[PDB]
Amino acid sequence: AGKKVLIVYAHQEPKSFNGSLKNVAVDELSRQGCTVTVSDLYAMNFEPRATDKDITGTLSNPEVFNYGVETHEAYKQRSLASDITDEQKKVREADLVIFQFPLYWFSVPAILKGWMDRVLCQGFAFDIPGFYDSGLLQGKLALLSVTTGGTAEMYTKTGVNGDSRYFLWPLQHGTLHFCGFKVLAPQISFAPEIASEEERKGMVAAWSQRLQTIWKEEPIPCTAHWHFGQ
Amino acid sequence: AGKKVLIVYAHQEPKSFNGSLKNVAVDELSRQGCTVTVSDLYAMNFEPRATDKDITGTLSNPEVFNYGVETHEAYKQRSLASDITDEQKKVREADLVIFQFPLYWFSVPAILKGWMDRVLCQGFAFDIPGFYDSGLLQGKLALLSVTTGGTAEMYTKTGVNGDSRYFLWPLQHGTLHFCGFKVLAPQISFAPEIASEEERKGMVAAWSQRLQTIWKEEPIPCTAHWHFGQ
Ligand SMILES: Cc1cc2nc3c(=O)[nH]c(=O)nc-3n(C[C@H](O)[C@H](O)[C@H](O)COP(=O)(O)OP(=O)(O)OC[C@H]3O[C@@H](n4cnc5c(N)ncnc54)[C@H](O)[C@@H]3O)c2cc1C
Ligand SMILES: Cc1cc2nc3c(=O)[nH]c(=O)nc-3n(C[C@H](O)[C@H](O)[C@H](O)COP(=O)(O)OP(=O)(O)OC[C@H]3O[C@@H](n4cnc5c(N)ncnc54)[C@H](O)[C@@H]3O)c2cc1C
Ligand SMILES: CN(C)c1ccc2cc3ccc(N(C)C)cc3[nH+]c2c1
Ligand SMILES: CN(C)c1ccc2cc3ccc(N(C)C)cc3[nH+]c2c1
Ligand SMILES: [Zn+2]
Ligand SMILES: [Zn+2]
Ligand SMILES: [Zn+2]
Repeated sequence: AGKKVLIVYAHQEPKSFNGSLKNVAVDELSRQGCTVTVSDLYAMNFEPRATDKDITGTLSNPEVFNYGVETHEAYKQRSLASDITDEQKKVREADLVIFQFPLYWFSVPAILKGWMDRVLCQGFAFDIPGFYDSGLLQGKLALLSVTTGGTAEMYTKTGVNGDSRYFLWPLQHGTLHFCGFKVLAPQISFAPEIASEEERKGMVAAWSQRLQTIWKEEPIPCTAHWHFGQ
Repeated sequence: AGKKVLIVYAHQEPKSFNGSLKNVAVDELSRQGCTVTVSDLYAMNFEPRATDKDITGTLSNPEVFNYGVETHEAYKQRSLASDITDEQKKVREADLVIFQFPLYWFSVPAILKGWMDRVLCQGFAFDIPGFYDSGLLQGKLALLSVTTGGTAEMYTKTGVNGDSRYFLWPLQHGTLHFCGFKVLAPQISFAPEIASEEERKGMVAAWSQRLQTIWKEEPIPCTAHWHFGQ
């Protein structure tokens, strides 16, 4: 029961609520004896754009650039940019990948979207065929730890934003499940800006507490029914 | 007449199918006498990361960086970076905003997500609170023109990918509707890489043909029911 964790962290400010959730994750998983690695995207100035700079080798078709085709071939040839293969090594070795981020437009901040776009390339994360339950990262776990501006009540079916699970679909299903991850239940820390100091400390403590038993959890059924109901 | 269009375009390759869709849109809207502007994000090397470089001069709190607050104040104090305010001017002047992009992980490519994150800032596109039917860009139209790897069949409710409408929710509702756009029906060009020339030119012509009467269209009811309901 020796475990490796990658935290992909997307916040600009170390003193932020996200930074605290990231740090208690590092603290608690470290205390357990886990191997822990953090990719601090903003601190890394992580490149989010999918461009032809991501391939350094002879292009398969230099007249008409197809990012998917060229990165697939570059992965197989090992001519991807090294910032991509650095992240792939971290994912390959991880048993659990935690994404820590504030919700930006019902999704991840663009710098984290770029990580998904560039790191989870064909050949590495998935193949055609070889996706969803046949994805190449099968046997791994993923978990979204998300913070919001909106309260829990705003993110219910009858709330203004609709149920929180609705916006998880592209991330949990379209991305992580597609690559073969099993998905642990999301951690959603609602509206820390609006919360009291007590409620904030409580949300941080609840995450730390959950982490104590994270390795005993079962994943969600990452299906349309789970996300949207009947 | 007298209508103004902004096309926010996110593809690396001018010869691409996305490129062709953008070009027929320019051609047809120009033919109609519309005012047309294109933001070619990759050609612009558009910055996707939400950072403290987005505010010029002195920060509202140089000790603890809060992107939302700093950009809200910067917008009010006319102290945003020029790449952002250049885009805001285009959006302000536009009656219709078309987004042309390939589907990346059930969402927009990160460079376009960064446009959404950085351009549609608090004070300009929405305020806390000032939003959904009351967002700050009310009166404007928006339209997603999306290309996919997956075939139309794969994007059915019981299909592996689920209904294409499921992944539109964060884009049409959580972003565009929230900023006050009325949302025209999406243009989805399914699986051009797999399609024949016949089908590919048909899809380009469907788009060109649709643009002929775009100004007559009713917007969708951008509701949970439209996206998820039967
Ligand atoms: C472009 C953009 C798009 C957005 N889109 C959405 C959206 O679609 N939906 C939505 O709901 N929201 C949205 N938001 C709002 C955003 O999700 C929230 O502002 C964000 O989740 C807040 O998290 P944070 O870490 O930045 O909070 P912070 O501002 O850092 O934290 C709140 C307070 O917690 C304090 N704190 C930090 N650590 C601790 C600790 N250990 N104990 C106690 N207090 C602590 C901090 O000092 C701070 O005062 C958007 C914001 C932006 C900029
Ligand atoms: C990181 C990443 C994530 C992705 N995630 C998803 C996902 O979640 N879901 C999904 O379904 N797909 C996904 N895809 C696949 C992606 O959406 C498709 O590859 C893309 O939409 C194809 O569009 P294109 O413009 O790039 O096609 P192209 O390869 O440029 O075009 C297809 C063909 O059309 C030809 N063509 C160009 N102009 C014309 C014209 N005028 N008439 C006729 N033919 C023409 C081109 O020469 C080309 O041969 C992903 C891809 C990547 C790289
Ligand atoms: C300080 N607080 C409470 C904030 C600050 C910024 C915010 C930005 C948002 C952007 C989109 C959105 N939706 C699409 C729901 C909700 C947002 N809520 C916010 C709440
Ligand atoms: C999340 N989902 C459904 C995805 C994710 C990535 C994808 C990448 C692709 C690359 C080429 C291709 N073709 C050439 C057909 C089809 C692809 N379909 C994808 C579907
Ligand atoms: Zn799933
Ligand atoms: Zn304001
Ligand atoms: Zn809506």
